[PDB]
Amino acid sequence: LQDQHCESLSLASNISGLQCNASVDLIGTCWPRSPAGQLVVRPCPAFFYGVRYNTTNNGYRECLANGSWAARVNYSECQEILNE
Amino acid sequence: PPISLDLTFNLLREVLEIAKAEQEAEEAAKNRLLLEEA
Repeated sequence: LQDQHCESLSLASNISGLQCNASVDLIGTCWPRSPAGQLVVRPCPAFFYGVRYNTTNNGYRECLANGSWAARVNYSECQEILNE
Repeated sequence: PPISLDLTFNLLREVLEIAKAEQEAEEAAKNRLLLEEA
């Protein structure tokens, strides 16, 4: 279900090798397929589970420069937006 | 001369933001933790 949505998220890639699989990593975020060695930047959507959450910053999942995924998505960007 | 306030006030300064942060611990933390971790 998610895979196809994550895979088809980009469509018409035609990457002759060296790329990451378009699916989920940690949270319910659909990451598209990209060539190996690419700063896959894309923050979280508006509202998360039960809160708006910050959506001004742009996090990056990073596409492993070989044929896999990275360890840091820098999702921290999506933090709380309350006044104390 | 060497002057400082926050350094000594930290005791209450941290508690202030720390205590008020509780609201973001019971539930928010679960999201932020995942977000920050991700």
